[PDB]
Amino acid sequence: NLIVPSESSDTCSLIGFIAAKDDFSLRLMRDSPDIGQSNHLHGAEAAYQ
Amino acid sequence: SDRVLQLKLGNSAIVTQEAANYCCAYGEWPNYLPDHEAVAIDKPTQPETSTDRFYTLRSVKWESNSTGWWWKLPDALNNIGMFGQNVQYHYLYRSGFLIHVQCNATKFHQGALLVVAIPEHQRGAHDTTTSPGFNDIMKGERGGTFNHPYVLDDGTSIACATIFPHQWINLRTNNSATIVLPWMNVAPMDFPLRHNQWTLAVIPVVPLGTRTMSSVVPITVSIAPMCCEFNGLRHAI
Amino acid sequence: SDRVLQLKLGNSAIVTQEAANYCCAYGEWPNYLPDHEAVAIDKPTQPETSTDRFYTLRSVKWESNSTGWWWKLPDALNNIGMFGQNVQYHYLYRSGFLIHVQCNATKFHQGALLVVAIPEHQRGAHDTTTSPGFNDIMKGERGGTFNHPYVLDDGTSIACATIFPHQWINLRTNNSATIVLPWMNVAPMDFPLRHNQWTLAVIPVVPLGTRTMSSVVPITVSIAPMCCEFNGLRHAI
Amino acid sequence: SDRVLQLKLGNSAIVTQEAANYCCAYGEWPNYLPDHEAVAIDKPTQPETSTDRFYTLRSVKWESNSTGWWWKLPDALNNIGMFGQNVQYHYLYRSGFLIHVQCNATKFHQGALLVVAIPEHQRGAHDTTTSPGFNDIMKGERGGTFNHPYVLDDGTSIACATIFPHQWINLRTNNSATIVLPWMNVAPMDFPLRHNQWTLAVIPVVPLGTRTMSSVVPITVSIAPMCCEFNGLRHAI
Amino acid sequence: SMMEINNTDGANGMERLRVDISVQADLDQLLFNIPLDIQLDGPLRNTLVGNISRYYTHWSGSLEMTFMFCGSFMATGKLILCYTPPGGSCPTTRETAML
Amino acid sequence: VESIIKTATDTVKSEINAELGVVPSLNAVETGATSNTEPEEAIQTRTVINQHGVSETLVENFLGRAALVSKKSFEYKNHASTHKNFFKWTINTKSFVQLRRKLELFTYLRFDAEITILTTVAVNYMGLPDLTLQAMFVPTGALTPKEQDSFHWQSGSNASVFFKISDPPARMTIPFMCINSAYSVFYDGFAGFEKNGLYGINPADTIGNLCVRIVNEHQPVGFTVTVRVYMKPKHIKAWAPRPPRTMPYMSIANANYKGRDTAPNTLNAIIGNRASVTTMPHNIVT
Amino acid sequence: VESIIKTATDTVKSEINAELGVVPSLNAVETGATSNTEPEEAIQTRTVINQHGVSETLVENFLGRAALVSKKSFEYKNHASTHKNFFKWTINTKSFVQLRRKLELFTYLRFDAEITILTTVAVNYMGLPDLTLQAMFVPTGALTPKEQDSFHWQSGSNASVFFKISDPPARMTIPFMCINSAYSVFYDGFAGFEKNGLYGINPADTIGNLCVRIVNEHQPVGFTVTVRVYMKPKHIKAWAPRPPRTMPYMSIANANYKGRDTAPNTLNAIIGNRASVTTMPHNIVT
Amino acid sequence: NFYKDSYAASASKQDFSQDPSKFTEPVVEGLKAGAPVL
Amino acid sequence: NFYKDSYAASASKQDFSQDPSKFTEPVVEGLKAGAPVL
Ligand SMILES: CC(=O)N[C@@H]1[C@@H](O)[C@H](O[C@@H]2O[C@H](CO[C@]3(C(=O)O)C[C@H](O)[C@@H](NC(C)=O)[C@H]([C@H](O)[C@H](O)CO)O3)[C@H](O)[C@H](O)[C@H]2O)[C@@H](CO)O[C@H]1O
Ligand SMILES: CC(=O)N[C@@H]1[C@@H](O)[C@H](O[C@@H]2O[C@H](CO[C@]3(C(=O)O)C[C@H](O)[C@@H](NC(C)=O)[C@H]([C@H](O)[C@H](O)CO)O3)[C@H](O)[C@H](O)[C@H]2O)[C@@H](CO)O[C@H]1O
Repeated sequence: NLIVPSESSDTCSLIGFIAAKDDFSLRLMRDSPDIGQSNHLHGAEAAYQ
Repeated sequence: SDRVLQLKLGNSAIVTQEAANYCCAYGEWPNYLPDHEAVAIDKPTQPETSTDRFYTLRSVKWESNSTGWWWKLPDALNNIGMFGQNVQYHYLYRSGFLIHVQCNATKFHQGALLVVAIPEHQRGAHDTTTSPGFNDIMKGERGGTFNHPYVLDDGTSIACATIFPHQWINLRTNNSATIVLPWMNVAPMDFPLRHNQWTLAVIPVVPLGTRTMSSVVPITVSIAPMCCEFNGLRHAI
Repeated sequence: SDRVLQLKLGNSAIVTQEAANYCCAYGEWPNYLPDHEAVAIDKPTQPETSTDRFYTLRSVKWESNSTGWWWKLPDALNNIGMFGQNVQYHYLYRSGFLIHVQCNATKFHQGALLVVAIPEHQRGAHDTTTSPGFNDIMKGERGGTFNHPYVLDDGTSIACATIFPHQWINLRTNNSATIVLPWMNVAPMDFPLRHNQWTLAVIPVVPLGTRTMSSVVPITVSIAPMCCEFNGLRHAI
Repeated sequence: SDRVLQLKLGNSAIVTQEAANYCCAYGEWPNYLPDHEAVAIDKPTQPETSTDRFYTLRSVKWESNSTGWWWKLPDALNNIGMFGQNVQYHYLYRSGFLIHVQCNATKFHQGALLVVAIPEHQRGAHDTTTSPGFNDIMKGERGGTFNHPYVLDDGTSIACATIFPHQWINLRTNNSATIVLPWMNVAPMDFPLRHNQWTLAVIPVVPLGTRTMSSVVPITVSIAPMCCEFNGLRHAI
Repeated sequence: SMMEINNTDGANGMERLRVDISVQADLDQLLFNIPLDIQLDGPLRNTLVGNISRYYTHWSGSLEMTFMFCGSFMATGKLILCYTPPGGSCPTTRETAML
Repeated sequence: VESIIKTATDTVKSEINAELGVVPSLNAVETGATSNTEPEEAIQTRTVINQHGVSETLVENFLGRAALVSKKSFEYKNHASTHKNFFKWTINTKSFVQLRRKLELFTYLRFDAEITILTTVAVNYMGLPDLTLQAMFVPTGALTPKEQDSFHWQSGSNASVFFKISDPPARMTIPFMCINSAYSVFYDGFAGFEKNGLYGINPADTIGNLCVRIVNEHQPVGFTVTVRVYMKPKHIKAWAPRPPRTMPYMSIANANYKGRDTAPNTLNAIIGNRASVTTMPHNIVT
Repeated sequence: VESIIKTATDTVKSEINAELGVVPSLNAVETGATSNTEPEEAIQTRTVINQHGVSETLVENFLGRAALVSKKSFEYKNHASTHKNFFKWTINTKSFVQLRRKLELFTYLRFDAEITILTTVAVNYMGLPDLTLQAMFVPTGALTPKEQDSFHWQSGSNASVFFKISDPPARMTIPFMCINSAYSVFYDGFAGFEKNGLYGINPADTIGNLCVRIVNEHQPVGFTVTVRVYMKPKHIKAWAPRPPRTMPYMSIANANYKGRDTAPNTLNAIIGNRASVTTMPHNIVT
Repeated sequence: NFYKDSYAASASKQDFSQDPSKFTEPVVEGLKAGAPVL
Repeated sequence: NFYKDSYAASASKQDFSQDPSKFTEPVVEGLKAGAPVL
């Protein structure tokens, strides 16, 4: 159990991290689903003016 | 240096940053049954990682008036994981055990637990001539509690219990106890469902106390069988 | 000389005095997974005798109008003995199989059974576009029966099924068939509960017949996993 | 051993008894511009001790609702001591930086600060297409604060900010962070008043908390330029 | 890099990057779980390994999760972190996860 | 520390550990170093000779793809009474998000750029004309044509490429041309000596202007002509990786952000929500 | 047992046989082995130096042929008010029976796949437009375009091939890309951890999605455009041959069968009937 | 093959190795010519 | 490359050198396996 004295906060935080080890391998490149656009970005058309 | 420790067996690992060295019962270490000591002639199965790994039992709460707890081996694990399956499907078993008892608190808490591994701890009943019954002895994963820890529930004494392999968990000093147990028996193997080689006893000789914020202080037991071997295969009991 | 045979694995043994040599699928023999082909990095458990032994399934009755029977592996054994326990407690498994089909009768009986081990026997359903369901495929220890053995229940043909590892049990000649199966898959190991590497099919191409006293003529299947390895230990599914 | 540290440059020195080793950005160390990488042909001035020394900036207060702070280099020091004078009198400058962030509290306090050195930290503005202005970027010795630390005020994320040279100040563990920064740019030297090579960011990922006596908990930044070189001498801007 | 484990309604910004644990009244308490597909949206998606991996379709290799306790020095405790290979439903009790 | 890696690392078998003073699974995130705990130290492993290649993640391959950087449609007709049969494009790699996000995974980049130009036409039916186009490279802020037929198109020194719609897409390589040793993908500074300049825009990182015209005089009818430009970096060197973009892009001139209206990728929550930290999404219900 | 065979085996002359204990023509089918009786042992043979080659039956050649795997016709026009100038195809080798039956003669197959794309057009007459098409490879269940002009076509990382109808068919090779050591032509299992998944469909064996669009904006009139995709496996390795398909195929998702209405290839009779087992079809009537 | 990836190469029609016995005679004990099989 | 300018050449996909430690372990004092970090 988490055990703390009266003057310590009785609710504490954990920060979790993750990473790949060097036995990792990735294959078959594809476009990332994490970014996309519906219209021209602001200023894009001004590059033609 | 002798206060930090990592134990790794199979797919399990445990670390402690507040240990007190660790005990090897009678200065021995677990090992597989040699040919010159073997009796059962069938080829044994040695599961290795599926059974020689840490099994954590349900925790218990250390209270101001607690008398102590006990867990018998292999009974406590006879129904847990692949160790439990091998035990149920085989007439004979053999193994050592790596015991790790855990209990942390606060630098404002005090208390001392005797953590002792008792070989052949034959319990006695109090104030009656009737011998203890099956249900008084076989508690399984839950374990039991001491009625009269002062005499180890067997008419002897906890005072001299230090003659058995042990460590202590003195809150101001450490937060865990570790004991390595070799196979302990008069026979090379045994029937796991009717005989317990060792009994893990955790007894608060000095009660839990503090004047700071009151919190539930648990005691947790993790046990890893070592060098497991099973013979006499059949159906599950 | 090639008509008598004894198979011994673990605590099990089988003899036949009317065999027909025996088949080693694709001329191979089971073996443990070598380091240069391994993928899962955890240390595997190799139970040996507790799993690499003969498991006899419930028999079936060979009748004058029978269409044939099938058993998928490892499904048929996923709930039997210690092999079943290891399968349930581990995400990954790997093994070969020693198959022995048994069927005796009388020198006045006639009949011929095709005993074939089919790799990846993906069943098809009859007269519908709907794919076979989970319960149509996973029969377990009981196995299933052929609806249209003529096309191996997959739109192909039993006539050309001899392209797969097989033997026959022709009553006037032999009373048993034996086939040794190596690990057969595109991966070094697999999840045992959702994929069957092999399908044992026993089909009466020539029906059972006689003019002597009528008796129940059973067909029995005994299967011994070989070189079992399990990885990815966790709780039982 | 790796918890105590003394940094000494010029007439300045700093010690910490609760460090966590220290970071050398990208495993590099500051150095003077070699002849084979030089562009400006005038003989540079290398002030050494008058500029390569620790400059302590005004402290900031870590509050329960703080979002984080940042200081851009060399902007933060462009008006401090002899480093500031050389910067104002020369068109070109070059240097590395030794960063030491300080924050102590109590064994009853909790909190975690990410201390990261970001190369080319180009800020973005929130909810507008208008680019950040000169005064939004050049804060000098006072530094600025994060509006949305969650996305590093640039539409990315603090979660992945660990890809940059960094350390953490986790109150129960250490009371200071140290990062050594080499010259980081695509050119051998640069005009110090319009471009900032690095941005020091200190962000409380885990807020300051305690139940003991409340006190003002400051965060202090001390920065020492390293291997300073200046070219293009003229009047002060 | 930081996993967004507390990806829940009510958790805003950086609150989503930390998991709070409290002093418990009961034993063997489940504190949190984490879905593991680094190729799908969840706590692992916006990480260095997650972001780069999503520019690909196939992956192989071991992953490592490191947790830093950020309570006060006077706070103590023991936690058990378990990885359960696929096959069944996510464990909800320590006795099961511990296997 | 540096070495040649052609495959993922192998795994060595490991035994039981019970050593005092040795705790490989414990680390100190505060140091800034990533955990060095090896699988062999966390669990018992077997030996594995790993043959998995690592070449598809080489930076050269990761960024080595022809990505769309410009798309412009205009009317080809008699403009007697808007892009009058030609247009000018200030080259930039910030208009299309897929290429932009990948380049922004790095702080500095050095590379040569292979440019491919694809042209398509549509009648505003009697067939599609096989027009000849001219793409002239005009340096930074340099003099660009103002008419489809101005003298500027004589291209005495500027490089010009003439191509037909019926030919394969035009292609040529622009060398790494930065005045510095590498392009600045991000620039925490102001491009001028005064205080009113643009923030985050280092002129040194603008490859230049691309002026494209239809060489043919207008036809009796009008057509819509679309020109697509693709860029593929090669001979790449990259430095200092960065946190990936999460918030949608707003402008090509800055990193301004707003976030989606609702998660995922909202300013308040990057990852989509689940009911609680003990709720397992996609839990297997067997 | 293994050896190099480049021609059919020769025949050796044989003499009269009358040996006790030697019966080469007798065998035991029950063993599962095929008869080993040689011609020389069954009859008196002469010597024959056989020079017949065996290369046309090499697996590489048997499967090494570009076979049609996809054929899609759609309307190219203004879809203001169905495949709107583009389509998406989940790659599979089960739609056209000739290729399917051959691949299904094997259990496992490892091969690289040469893809050839053929395009034809027809007016719905004033001539045929030489359109530019884009074929983008989008991985398994990955994000596909929803409009002829969506941003997805910018193809920042996905491989895209742009080709004209007037050019020879487009062509490229997709490597053996299975996550396993070989593709599973047949799969006796379920692709998911739950029980409701699809049977016989291992996702690992789906090469991916092929998204094809006409790049040109629509013309004033409509056209019918048909795209045909051909696949040729090469660098082939094959394992465990299987019984050939006899019943007509019913679905691309399974091996379901029904059979023809009447023989041949009816569920009840694969071979066509003859009057009796003593009736010789095509008997020579001299 | 002028391409950098070996899988792009033309076909490989030169593997004349064969072992029919894995299909024709997968019996553990070899069958001798002329001798009774059983 | 038949062009006279080297920058016109095809891609260079042969640089397999790596040094993850500049990102994973940029600490001045190396961390030994098993030993307490602090
Ligand atoms: C398509 C499918 O198989 N299932 C759909 C559910 O996933 C979907 O529920 C939402 O799914 C979201 C997925 O997260 C991403 C993703 O595609 O991986 C995260 C990306 O970074 C994000 N990209 C951008 C540029 O914002 C992307 C994008 O927002 C969506 O594709 C647009 O819809 O989403 C996420 O987990 C959500 O929190 C979750 O609710 C349901 C919704 O009804 O539909 C299923 O078909
Ligand atoms: C074409 C010719 O020279 N003679 C014709 C006769 O052969 C035909 O009588 C029928 O012939 C059938 C032939 O068997 C196959 C074949 O073509 O070899 C067997 C194939 O597997 C089958 N294919 C499929 C996909 O089902 C194929 C097919 O059914 C037919 O081509 C379709 O008509 O037939 C078979 O032996 C029949 O049993 C037999 O009656 C007569 C019929 O009038 O016409 C002759 O011209």
